[PDB]
Formats: sequence, structure tokens, C-alpha cells
Amino acid sequence: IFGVLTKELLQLFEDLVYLHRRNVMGHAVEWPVVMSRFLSQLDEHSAPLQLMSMQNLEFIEVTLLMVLTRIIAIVFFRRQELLLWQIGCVLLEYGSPKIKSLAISFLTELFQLGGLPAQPASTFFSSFLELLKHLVEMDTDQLKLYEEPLSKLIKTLFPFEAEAYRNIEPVYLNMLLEKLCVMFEDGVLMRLKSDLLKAALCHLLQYFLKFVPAGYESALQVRKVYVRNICKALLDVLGIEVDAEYLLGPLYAALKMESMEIIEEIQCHVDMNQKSILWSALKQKAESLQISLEYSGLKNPVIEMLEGIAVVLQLTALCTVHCSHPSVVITWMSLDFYTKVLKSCRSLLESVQKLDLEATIDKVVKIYDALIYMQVNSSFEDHILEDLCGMLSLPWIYSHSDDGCLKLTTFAANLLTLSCRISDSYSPQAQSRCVFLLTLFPRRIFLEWRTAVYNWALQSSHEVIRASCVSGFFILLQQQNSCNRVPKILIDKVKDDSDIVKKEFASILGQLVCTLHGMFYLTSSLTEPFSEHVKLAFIDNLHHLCKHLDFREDETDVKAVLGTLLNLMEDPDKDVRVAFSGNIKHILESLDSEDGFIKELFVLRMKEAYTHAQISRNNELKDTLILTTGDIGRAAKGDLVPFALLHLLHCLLSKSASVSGAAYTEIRALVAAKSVKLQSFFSQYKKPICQFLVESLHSSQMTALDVAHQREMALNTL
Amino acid sequence: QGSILINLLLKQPLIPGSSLSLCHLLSSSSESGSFSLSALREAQNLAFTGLNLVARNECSRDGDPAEGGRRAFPLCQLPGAVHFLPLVQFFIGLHCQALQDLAAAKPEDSVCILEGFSVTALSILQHLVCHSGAVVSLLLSGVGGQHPLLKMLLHLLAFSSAATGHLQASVLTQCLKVLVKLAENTSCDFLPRFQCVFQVLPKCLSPETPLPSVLLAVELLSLLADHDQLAPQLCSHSEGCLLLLLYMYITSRPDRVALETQWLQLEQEVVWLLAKLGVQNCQCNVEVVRALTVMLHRQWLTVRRAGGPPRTDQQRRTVRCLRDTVLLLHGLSQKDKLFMMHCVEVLHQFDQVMPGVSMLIRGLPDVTDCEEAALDDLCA
Amino acid sequence: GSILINLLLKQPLIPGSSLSLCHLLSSSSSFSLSALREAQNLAFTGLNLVARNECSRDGDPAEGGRRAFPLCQLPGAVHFLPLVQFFIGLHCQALQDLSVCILEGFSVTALSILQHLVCHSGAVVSLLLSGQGQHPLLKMLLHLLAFSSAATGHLQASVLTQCLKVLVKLAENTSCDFLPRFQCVFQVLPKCLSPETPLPSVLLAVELLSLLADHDQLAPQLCSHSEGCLLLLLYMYITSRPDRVALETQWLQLEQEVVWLLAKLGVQSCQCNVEVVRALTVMLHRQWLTVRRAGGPPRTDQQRRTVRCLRDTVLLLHGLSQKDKLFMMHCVEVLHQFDQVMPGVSMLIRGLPDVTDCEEAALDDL
Ligand SMILES: [Zn+2]
Repeated sequence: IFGVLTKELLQLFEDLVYLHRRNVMGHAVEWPVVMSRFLSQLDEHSAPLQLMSMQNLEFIEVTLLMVLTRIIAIVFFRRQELLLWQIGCVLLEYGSPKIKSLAISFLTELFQLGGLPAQPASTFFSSFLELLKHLVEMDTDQLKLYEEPLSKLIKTLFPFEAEAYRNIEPVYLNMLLEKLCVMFEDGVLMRLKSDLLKAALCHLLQYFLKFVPAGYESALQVRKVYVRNICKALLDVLGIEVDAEYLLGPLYAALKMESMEIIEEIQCHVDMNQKSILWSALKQKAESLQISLEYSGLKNPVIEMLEGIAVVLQLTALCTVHCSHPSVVITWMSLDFYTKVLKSCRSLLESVQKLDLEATIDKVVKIYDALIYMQVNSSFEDHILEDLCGMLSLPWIYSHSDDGCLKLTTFAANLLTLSCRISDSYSPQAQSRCVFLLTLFPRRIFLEWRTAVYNWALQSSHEVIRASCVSGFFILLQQQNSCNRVPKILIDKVKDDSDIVKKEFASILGQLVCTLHGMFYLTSSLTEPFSEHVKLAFIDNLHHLCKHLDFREDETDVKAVLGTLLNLMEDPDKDVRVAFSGNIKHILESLDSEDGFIKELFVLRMKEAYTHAQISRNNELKDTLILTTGDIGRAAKGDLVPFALLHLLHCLLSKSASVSGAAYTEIRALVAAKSVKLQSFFSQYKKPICQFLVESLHSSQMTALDVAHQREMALNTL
Repeated sequence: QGSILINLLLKQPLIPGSSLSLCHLLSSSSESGSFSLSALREAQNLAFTGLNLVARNECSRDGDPAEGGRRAFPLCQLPGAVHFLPLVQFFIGLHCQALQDLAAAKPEDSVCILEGFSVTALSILQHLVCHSGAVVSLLLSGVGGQHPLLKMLLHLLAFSSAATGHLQASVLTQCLKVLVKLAENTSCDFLPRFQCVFQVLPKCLSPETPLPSVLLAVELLSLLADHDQLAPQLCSHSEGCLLLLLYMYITSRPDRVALETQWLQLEQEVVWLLAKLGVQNCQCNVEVVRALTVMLHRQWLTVRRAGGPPRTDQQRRTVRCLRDTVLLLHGLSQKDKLFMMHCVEVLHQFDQVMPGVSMLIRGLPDVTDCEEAALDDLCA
Repeated sequence: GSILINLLLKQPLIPGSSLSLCHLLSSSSSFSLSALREAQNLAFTGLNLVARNECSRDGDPAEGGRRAFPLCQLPGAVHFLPLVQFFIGLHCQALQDLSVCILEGFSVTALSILQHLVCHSGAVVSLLLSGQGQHPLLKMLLHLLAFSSAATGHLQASVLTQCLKVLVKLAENTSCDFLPRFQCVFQVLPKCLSPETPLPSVLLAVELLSLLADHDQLAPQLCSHSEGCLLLLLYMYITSRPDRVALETQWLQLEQEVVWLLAKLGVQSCQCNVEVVRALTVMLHRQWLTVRRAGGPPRTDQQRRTVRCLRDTVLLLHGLSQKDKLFMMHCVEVLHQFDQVMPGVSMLIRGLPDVTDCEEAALDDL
């Protein structure tokens, strides 16, 4: 009955959408249009919707599509989405700014709900590409009305994740990479006011670059063609836009991909730039940015040109770290050309107006982060790092000027005079990022200044500088005098209003055992190139921190720490207990044994947990604790596993079905970990398990202290 | 002015590995009674004529929306497609009798080459039928009542029904995809034509049969369900319920080294079919409650482990499958009260599943009352 | 053109031989089993581009200027050209070596596809425009054409025709500066005219010779040598027909192409200059005989074309009467045979209503 009602609604919505499409043909007009469906005896024991202006239709259709979506869960059947997708393809054919957006969302939703049939996707795909092309002609008020929904629909249709290339028809992927490179040759991308649209184009471009199976979308040569069109568009748009960040990514990805192809070309030493002609054009763009910076002087807007130069240099440094070359080697942008750019940057800092350089300092701070990535790929020997560390502290230098550290630092003299003008423009968060890189600055260069600067950022009350210092402070202390003991100033500094500083200190503890080890070469990314766009933190940190630590057995020290850690493991926060669940298994790995002191700690924790559970009477805490006790038992191959299993049997032997179910899930988990038949793992622990069950039966006898219900209970236990 | 079909048909060979794809069909040489060699060449020439013919015609796939709705897709009648079909007819007809002979013995190489080529032809046929409704309707019309290529394809389906070797299993999954495209293309009156496929289907969904075949088979059964006469034709009324085997495959999955994704989509397809069935004594009714409990448990477990939005499409999938399964289950409770008794067998796990499911439900924005109320029925 | 996609996917353009355009895209069997599979995939990509047929819209309105009414410039066409290179050029190597027949069939099919692409696309010509050794497929084609005339094989006969036709059709649309490239064909073309070369190749030859007279660099080439001039080989083939088949409706075509060439050389403004006039006389007679015996006008369009060649021959001999004013000295030797034909055709030309007053004054001379 419900379905017949919904079907009448569907037929009415279809009549209205068809009226719209007939308006498009212009052959006839039904206005005022009253749908045949939903005529009822109640009206006259009717009044079907009446519309008289095309916009009235549009609104009726919006309402009807909303209704369809709301019922979508119950309405969707196998191939029900076919008709709905035809209706949606029509709705896209002519699209009112907002109904267009909602219909985008709707077809995307259906796509998710039942996958995408190959044939229907062609219908909608045609109109879709047409819309994309019209974007530039469209006024922002109209295109943007549905763009965001466009972006989400694209995400769903072109998800970075696996098989999203299967969803789309290969021809469609080629057409879209072809449609994208066309907008790029057009410059339409830069034209459209909304950044996220060109950003979605770049999204698709990357999706093609890295994820998609090579050639599935299109022929490899023509795909490289589209990539080159994209590069052409980007080179110009970057110089145009004040900020190239919303385009930096796609570029970086293309650069890495080109390097990948180049490496294979080389082997069955060429710069990663000279090898790729398209990357050579990118290098031309970067050189043009630098030249404009230097040549313009005051003319060029320091902010914009500096942002472009910083984007270029950041790409170069990113490739430096990520791209690896004595048969084969990869040249990189010269650090002396970097010094030229840096002379230009100093002249600009001087030229920018005090308020003007705040933007320039931001862009300069980004360029400095890129330079730091370069230093991480290859730590500059002494002087570049020196000058850098100096510049990063310039916002603090003019204030520091009268300090003992300024008296000692070698470059501090010139830095004092140079810092006043550039610092008042230096953004506080900008100088914070600078100290993040200043902390990164190695010890060899500006040693005195670097130590005193970590100490200062810890001393400074402001949170940004202190967090920057905290980041590299563990490494600093390691290098300063002792890898083993943290410094007291930082210890006091460890406590932070921001939870994130505490989680950083968790990672810092996890890193401190390595700190005892020879300090490993540090790279900001350190792996995992950043995409273009806290007790649980404590468990994460500990899992990594214990392995390096000699805690397998250690001592009272362990005992006490683990005591605190057990308190935490049973923490009021449900999510705290969870995701530490299994952190206890990682700890069993971290423990050298599951018996003795470790077993005693586990038993104490179980007693505390029984008390809390009686007090808690809360299902969520119980779920967390059950999963945790389980993971514990599963990880162990000895006595703890049967002890945890007996505690779990006690939990299972409770009136509540939920307790028994949780314990049973943990039992299945342990059996799996054991990797033996039900009867076999029974056999291993049969004596103790049945003995605990018999103790429970003696408790049940004390409870009895009628035979009918007693026997029913005993049989149910069996 | 789409020509999507033409691009699909003539392109890089659709078949991974073996390059036999319509293109070659058209260029296929004679070396590599009723099925005369010259008739083979002529089927190739016919598909080529259709290649050169489709583009010529101009057409509007659907005259009105209702009509295009019934088929669920608009097709522009390209005479070329009908010409295409004779080529598929010849290549599909080939090697069928040869397979029959291979089996009767207790000659294979020809059967093998022809079978690979025939799966190529099956995909091609999917495309060609998909684009032009006339080529379809031609096969579809019958005295009471099948196309000749349709009867040879029934033979092929018998091979699907039969115990499937590795290669034959992949071929069978291909056939099932063909069949779902067949159904969707078929008209309502042609669903009675589809009735014949039902007898083949029960063997098609078997523990031995591979997973993708089963996903496509659930889809085909769903397509069949819309027809009023077909809908009862599902369970055998205490004779083994046919649906019964599908849900059993999902409950315990033979072919365990298989993509988890396709598992999940098959299960979601059965969910969709159950909903569509709802709109339109058995051992199976008790049996169905078991697979769904297991599936909801899998999803709930996945959710408990997962934290934050579902980056993986798989996780978002569960979130959605969990809500849909909760909805189907709420009915697996309103529908039958005896339902709960046969459900008790899996109820131990199901009860644990329920609560965290309620949590995630209340959490999701896409979640609704109609979706959470469903869940409240199961857990209480 | 959308038809270009039709042509692409079409039963073997060449009559017979079992040729599949689908094999021009996907055929197992330069060699080494690598990058030729890739060429086939590239043909598939061109087919993909071809299908959509987005380019061939509204009669190629975008292109303008020279090559006006250009066959819709097609990106897909350029892509098909590479696989054709794996085909045509391979036999060219076999040709370089002192079996071949199997290669020749594929080569002929590839040449036919190349002809279609060149005719109907604005891209493969853009490849000709690229320039040398550029358009290397042209270098391969030129090698084949020169060798085709040299060696008389059953495969050689057709390949010559096809290469010539490709060259000619391309040179048609190209600019004058772009015809300075085709200049290289002029040297190789001399062998083609001789009877030993295929008659169908000799007809395409006459066509390309008319085209040459259209080109400024090709003209001088047509009468550059002190001996022969590199022209009059054509004058000699119409007069003496080296074909056993000797179908009447071929020699008329040759002479008519040549007569259009002569009228074109006139409009555009040796002992070889002398042969064209006597050959025109001979043709005026030949075209005259076919119509005279039946009487009245043409019951055949080709017969109407023979009549057109007749009228053009009288007018062209008049221009030739004004040309080398001392027409009579070189005419006398063939003068009897020419005088037999001229005045009766004068009567016939007066009979037709269409004959022009300018053609009429020409007629008046003789
Ligand atoms: Zn049943």
C-alpha cells in the first residue's frame, strides 16, 4: 500500500517533469497543469496541484524531488534507479540554479544507492558536460547556485578512492579530461569567480594522474596531451591569481608523475626539469615569476609576485624531497638561484609597506617552508641555514635585539637593523611558522641562537611560538646535552591549554626513545607528501613509544606507569576506552610476558573494572571493556587468555543478553586468534574453563540456597 | 547523437587478456551445415553494415516519458544494431554443440576459442541491445516464443546452470550481466518471455558459482520480480525456496578469496530486491532472517571499528547497508511474528548488533525516523 | 566529415580481397609484436574520437581562408595515420630488399584508407603542411611510387595508381608554397607516364600533370628539359595506346584530362610543345568518330564529355593557332589528318546550341 502511494507520487512528479520538457520543445502548454494522479474521493465525497507559470512547475518539481529523496531509502529498488535517473537526466537538461543543484545531488545520491548503470550514465553525462562548458558564460550567481552540488556530484562520480574509474565509462573519463584541458586552453578556469570549480577540474586531473588505471580513461598519449593543456592553463592562472595554492596541488602531482615517467625513460643524470618538456615549461613559469619579482622592484605587487615565486619554489622543493635521482641522477633548482630569489625577497621586505608586507611575510613564510623542505631533502651545510634561521626570527629579532642571544649570534648584528622594518609587518602566526622552521634549523648553524630561541619560544606566553618550539624541542634537547632526560623548562611547558600541544607532546614522548638513539634525519613531511588540500593521541603515541622503550619487563617503573595507564585505559570517555581497546593488545606485544607482574596488573585491572562496571551500569563502557578484555585474551598465548576468557564467561553468565553476546564475540575473536576448532580451544582450557563454570554453578547453588528453574538454567548454561 | 554503443563495440578489445572483441569480430577471418562458414562471414559483414548504418538514422529514443519509463531507458532504434546481432548469433551458436559433444564423450580447443570469442560477443550484444530497442524487441517477440540466438543463448545459460569450471564461471558471470541488461531492455510483455530463465536460475545461484555471477543473478531476479506472475515464481513453497539459496550464499560465502566489494554490492542488491518485493510456512522465510542478521552484524562491527566519516566507499556502504538492513529487518519482524522464533537462532549475535546500529543511525544525518524506527523494532 | 567515419568503418573500399577496416585498426599481421598492438589501440582511440563525430558539425564552419570548404579538420584522422605507417612503408622495406604479396594486400588497403583520410580530413593535410623529411609517410609513399613505375608487378600496377591519386588529391587543396613540397613528386612522376607503367596509373598521371601545370614550380618542370622537356610522354600515350583491354572509354578520358590541362595552362598565363598540338588534333578526330557514326548528340554522358573534349580541342588548337604564330610549319606533317577532322567538327559545333561565340571564332579560324 505504501508502495502504491509512492508510485502515484512518482507518476505525478514524472508528469510535471514531462510538462517542463514539453515547455522546452514548445509544442504545447498544459498550464494550468493538474496531475491525473492522486485524485481522491475525499476532495468531493478533486483539487490536483494547479500551476500556471513555468516557475510554479520548477517549484513543484523541487518539492517532488525532495520527497523522492526523503523516501529514497524505501523507494530505491533494483532498477528503480533507472527511471529515476532518466528523470534526473531530464531535470539536468534544463536546470534552474537551485533545482539544478538539488538534482545534481539527487543523481549523485542514486549513483551511490545502486551504483551507476552504464547506459543511463551516458544520458546524464551528455547534459552534464554541456553544463560544464556553459559555466564560463554563466553568471556567478547562477552557476554557483549549483556548483557546490556540482563539486559533490563530481567527487562521488570521480572519487579518488578505488574503482571510481570503473563507475565512469572510460570514454566518459577521456571526454572529461578532454573537457577539462579545453577549459584550461580557454582560461575559463581562471575566469570563473569560484575557486572550487577550477579546483574540481584539478581534482579530476589528479584523479586521472595517480589513481585511475593508466589509459583506462583515454589513450596515454592523448592523456598526456590533456595534461599539457592543463599545465598551460595553470602557468597563466597562477601568475594571475594572488594565491596559486588552489592550483599548487594539481601541479605538484603532475610534476611527480612526469618524474615517474622520466625515471623509466632513463633506464631500460638528467634534471627532472630538463627531462620533462612540460615540466620545462613549468620551470619557465617559475623563472618568469622570479624575474618579475626581481625586475619589477616596487612596481609589481609584492604580495602577488612573491606568492607566485613561493608557489614555484615550493613545487621545486617538494619534488626535491619526493623525487630521487651513479648512472642516474636528478638535477634540482640551484640554491644559488635561491639566493638570488632571496636577495629579491629582502629587497621586497624593505620595499613593501608595513601593512603590505604582512601578506608578503605570509607568502615569504610559505616560501620558507618550501626552503625548509629543500633543507630536509638535503640539509644545507652552514650558511644558507644560518641566514634562514635568522630571517625566521626577524619578527622577534627587532624585539630580541637587546638580548644576550643577540650579542652572541653571529648574524644577529645585521639582523637587528634588518628586523625592525620587516617585523612590524611580520605576522605573529607567520613568525610562529618561522620558529617552526627555526626549530627545524639544525644545530650546526646559529647553535647559540637556536638553543636560546627554543628556550624563548618556551618562555614566550603566546601559544603559536611555544607550539612551534614544542614541535622541535625534543630534538633540540636531544642535540643540546642529553637524549635521555627532557628539560625542566619544557616539562613546565608541556602543559598546554590546547589539547593539541599535549598530543604533540605525546608524539614527542614516542619520539624521545628514538631521541636517545642517534637523532634521525628529519623531513617535515618525512614521508607521505601532504595533499594540496588527547588520551587517544596518547595511546597512538604509546604504541610507537613502547617498542623503542625497554619496557618489556623493565621494573617498578613500568609497574607504576602501567598503573596510571590502566586507570586511563578505563577512562570515563567511551571513545577513550575504545581505540585504546586493542591498544592493550599492542601493549601485550609491548610487554615481554603475559604472566607474573603483567598478569598481576591485569588481575588488578579486572577487579577495578568489576567495581566500575557495578557502579557504571552503562552499556557503552561495558562494550569498550568487553572488547578490550577480549583483545587482551586474543593477544596472549598463555594464562591470561584463559583468565580473560573466564572473566568473559562470568560476563556471559549474566541475566543481560548483551553481556553474554559481548563475551561471546570476544570468545569467537580469541578462538580465531587461537586458530583451532571450537572443540580444540575448548580442550586447551577445558579444565580451567569448566572449573570456573562449576564455581559459577556453586554460586548458582548458593543462589538456590526451585529445581525446575535451576535445571532450566543449568541446561541453558551447557 | 550518442553512438555510445558504437564506441563500446568498436574500440580496444573489451575482453581483458584475449583481444577478441567486436572489432575483430568484424575483421575476423574465416579460418580464425546450418552454421555455414560463409554465414559466419556474413554475420560479420552484417554487424559491419550496422556499424556504417547506425550513425545515419536520426531519432528520439522516447516519444513520451511514461513509455521510456517502462523500459527504464530510452533507445533510439538503429537498424544497424539489428544487423549487428546476426554476428553475435553466429558466434554464440558456435561451440555450443561442441560443448555438448565434449560432455557427451565423457575437439575441446575449438570449444574454448569459440567460448572466449562468444563472451566477447555477449558483451557486444549487451551494448548493441542497450542502444537500439528494435534489435532487442526483435529477439524479444515470440510465438508464445524466443529468438533463435535467444535459444542458443539459453543453451549458454544451461552451461551457466551446469557446474562451472574456472573459465566457465567467468563466462557465466558475463552471461548474468548480459541477462540483467537483457531484462532491463525487455518489455513487460517480454517478462513472460524471461520466465524461461527462472528454471536456469536456481543452478545459476549455487555455492560453487562465483560471486559476480551471483550479484548479477540477484539483479536479474529483481528485474523479474516486477512482473506480477514472476514474483510468486521465486520460492518453491517448501520445495527448496530459490531465493533460499541466494541468501544462503550470502550467509556463508563459497569462493572466499573474492573481492569484498562485490560481496557487499550483491548483498545490497538483494536488499533492494526485498524492498521492491515488499512494494509489489516456508523454510526460506526463517532462513532469510539469518543472512540479514549476519550482514547487519558485519556492518555494525565495521562501524564500531571505524572512526569518523567513511573515507573508504566500503564504510559509507555499510552505514547505508546497515540502515537498509535494519529497515528490511523491522519488516522481518512486522511481517512474521513466527519470524522472531526462527530468528532466535541468530538472535544472539543480532541482539548485540542492534544497539550500536541504533547509535550510528541516530548519528547519521542521512538517517531518518522512518530509518531509526525500523531499528527500534528489532532492538528493545 | 561524419561520412569520413562512415568511410573509416566500411566494407573493403578496394573491390574484393577480403579487406576489413577493422583489421586496418586491429590486425595481428614494423614487426616485433610491440607498439603495433599499440598502433591498433591508437586506431581504436581514433575510432572513439571518430564516433562522437563532434568535429563534423555545421559543415566545418570554423576553418577559413586558403583550402576554403576544407573537409572538416579531424583530430582522429591524424591518429589513424600512424598504424598506416606500420602497414605502407613495411612493403616499402620489402621493396628495398631485392610473402611480399601478403604484405602488398595490406599495403593496398592501407593506401586506400590513407586516401580517404587525406581526402576528407583537414588534419592529415596539416601533416603535409608540416615540413625536410616531415610527413615521413610521404617520403615512404614517394619511394613506393618511384619504385612502382620501375617494376611491373601485378601488385605494382595498382599501388602506383593509388600513391599517385593520394599525392594529387592532396596537392589540390594545398597552397602554392605547400606545392613547392610536392615538387619532389615531379621527378618520380616521369617514369609513371610511360606505357610500361600502369594505364590506370597513367590516367592519374595525366591528372597530376594538369595539376603540375597549375603549380608554378611544376610548370617549368613540365617543359624544363632541352630533350623531351619531361612532357609529351603524356602526348604520346593518348596517340598510341599500350593497353590490351583498350577500352574506348579510357583514351578519351586521358586526352580530355590533358585538354583540360592545356586550357588551364592557357588561362593561367621545345619539340615537346609541338606534340601537344598534333595530339590534340588526333584526339579531336577520335572524339569526332564516336559521335559521327551514330549521328546527333550524345546518348552517353561520357559521350557528352567526348564532345566537350572535341569543342575544347578546336578552341585549344585555335589558341595554339594564335600560339607559336607559325602554326603551319609544325602542323603540315599531321595537317592532312587534322584537316579531315576540323571542318566537320566545325559543322557539328555550329549545330549545337551551346557552342559559345568565343569558341565560335576559334572554330572560324579552322
Ligand atoms: Zn521460500
